[PDB]
Amino acid sequence: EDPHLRNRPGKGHNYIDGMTQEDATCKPVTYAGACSSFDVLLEKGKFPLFQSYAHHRTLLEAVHDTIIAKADPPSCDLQSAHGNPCMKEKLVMKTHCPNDYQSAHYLNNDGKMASVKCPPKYELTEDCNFCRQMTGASLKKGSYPLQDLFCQSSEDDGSKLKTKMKGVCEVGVQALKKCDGQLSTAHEVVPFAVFKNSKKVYLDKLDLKTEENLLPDSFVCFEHKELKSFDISQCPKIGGHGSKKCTGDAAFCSAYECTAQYANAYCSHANGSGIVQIQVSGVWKKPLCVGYERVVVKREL
Amino acid sequence: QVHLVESGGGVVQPGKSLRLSCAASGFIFNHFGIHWVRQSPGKGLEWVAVIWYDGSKKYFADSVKGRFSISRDNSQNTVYLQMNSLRTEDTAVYYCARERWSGHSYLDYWGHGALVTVSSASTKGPSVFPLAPSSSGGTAALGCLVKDYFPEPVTVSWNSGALTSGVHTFPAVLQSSGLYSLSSVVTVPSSSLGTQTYICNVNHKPSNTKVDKKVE
Amino acid sequence: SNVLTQPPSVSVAPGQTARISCGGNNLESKYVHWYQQKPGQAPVLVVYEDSGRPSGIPERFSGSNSGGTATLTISRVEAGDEADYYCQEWDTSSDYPVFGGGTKVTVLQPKAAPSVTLFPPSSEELQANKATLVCLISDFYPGAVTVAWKADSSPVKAGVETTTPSKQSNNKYAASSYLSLTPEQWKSHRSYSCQVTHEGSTVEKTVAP
Repeated sequence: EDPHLRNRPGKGHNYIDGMTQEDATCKPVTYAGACSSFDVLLEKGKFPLFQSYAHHRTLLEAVHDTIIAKADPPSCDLQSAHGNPCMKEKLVMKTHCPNDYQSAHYLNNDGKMASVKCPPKYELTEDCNFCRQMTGASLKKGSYPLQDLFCQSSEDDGSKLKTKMKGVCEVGVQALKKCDGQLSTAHEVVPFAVFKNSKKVYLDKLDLKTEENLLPDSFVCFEHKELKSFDISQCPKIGGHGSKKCTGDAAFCSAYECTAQYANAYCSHANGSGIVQIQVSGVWKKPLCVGYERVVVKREL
Repeated sequence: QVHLVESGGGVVQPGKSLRLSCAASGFIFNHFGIHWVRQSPGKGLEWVAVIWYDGSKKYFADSVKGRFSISRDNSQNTVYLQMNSLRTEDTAVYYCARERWSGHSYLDYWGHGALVTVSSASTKGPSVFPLAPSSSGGTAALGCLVKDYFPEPVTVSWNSGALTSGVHTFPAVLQSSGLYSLSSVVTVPSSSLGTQTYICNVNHKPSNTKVDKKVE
Repeated sequence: SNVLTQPPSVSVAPGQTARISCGGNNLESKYVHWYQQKPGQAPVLVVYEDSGRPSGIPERFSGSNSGGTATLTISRVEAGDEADYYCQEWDTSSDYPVFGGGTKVTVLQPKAAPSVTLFPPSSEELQANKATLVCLISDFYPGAVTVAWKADSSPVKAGVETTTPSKQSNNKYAASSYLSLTPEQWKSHRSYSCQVTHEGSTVEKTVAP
């Protein structure tokens, strides 16, 4: 029922650096066109958290909006001998890559975007762990998102926030405490969040809340060309000026001038938009990003 | 159905300018970059320019670095290639071509080609002369010679084009003077060279010169 | 910099496959494409992203890039494939692509001696202190037709302009040559002559005042 999932907050840029050959439909993502780094996120049921918060930013959008920094290095070469510095983080993730991707990206332990990358004419294997030369379809021009997540800006300092999980010895690459006894091992889907000045915080339970507002990213605006994405910053506030004429719903017209039959664009409140906060060791905090990933977890017996 | 229609290609003198226009249909103008690749007379292809799907990146060839500019309009689905300070070697058939992917990709659709002739000659009409047959079976051959015209094209029909049968107009030659000179030959049975006369009609459009000349 | 090298020309008999090469650094890594331009027409893309078949290209055509060399293979060669073939790479480091020089492929072929017709000046032209002789040549396959004029069995070395061949409506080729003189150089000589050579065959025509 939501027709505006492609009208993106931020840059709406769903490409990874070094793969710019689909910039026409990924830079920015908009109503028209296909974008191999973004469209998979909208496949019903594949990315349920993002699809519940689809007017918030993707990982690539948050990277290009300068909310999340890129890891150093920003891509790992899977063909190499020693492998790549990402290998430890990647191997503890259980992932399924569709065919025909050359690249895949994830939010690493430092809260930065890392990626695994194949050479020219090489594709990722199905487990996302190796590269291979298959004689088949052309490769996609973008990068596959490895985690189900969404992002937003935040100034809330998380420098004192740390993973705390009852009875866990290891989760992904995080060893939580000494355990010299016998352990049980499983792949688990674990929620996590990243905060300003924090590392990745894995969590035992996901408890989220959303505060709606009338900030610019709480709206999606479109004009008629075919639909076209429109920059809300052009719309005059009540009592102010702009470069375009706009109109919209009651929430929009509470803050912006609405010119009805002369407007160049229509703006409406984005389902689910607002500040999402997350509960972490009993306290509500404003994260940079929230997501799920599937990682090895070892627990005390 | 993607169509690339080009125009603005004309005959101009060195030092002056031209503006090539490429209209595009059958696709989304916003999702594809547009290139300009010129081919010199009988030489190889040469990429000249590219404008991105959004116009943020505009790359030029080093032979026209600075002298050429590019622009595009979404409201018109059009690409303009402005060529200031044209040189003689710029004379070429220019093709606007869509590029599939935004960068480092292949050109999937090409235009018909706009002829840009950058010669220093002047727009001058031809001079017609009768090439008469003299002493093949029972068939002779006559015609008319067209001399010192610029630029192409010159159309030489025969008696209001009523004799097109067995008539060949041979390609003009560009002397060291830069002018074109062609011939129009017609074969006719020797038993018919007496009664019927043969007047060829030479027409040169840029010089606005039309002449109906007789042969012997 | 990055340069693509193709054979200057390749010829093949009909039905038999023909192979065109394209050379350069790191062709294994880079993506190589191929365009087919028939004379007087726009280049049509026929190979994209090494192996890659555009919509409307028969099975007879195939592209590849191996060992560091790109190759275009054409099986069951039809005569309607006589054309120029250009390879092209666009490396990520290069902000603009690179076209190869261009292979020029001809099908192999009804040989036929040329046909020459030489016309002397006219009265209208000579009355204005101008002399011109015309030599029209047609119906020769292949198009190799070097032309040499003559004057009273003496070689001329000025005033001659020759057009390179051009395909006619009969799949053959035609050309022309124009000799420029003054009337004093047209009447002072017994005769004038024109020669065309297809394969050493010095076909000669003659005129006189």
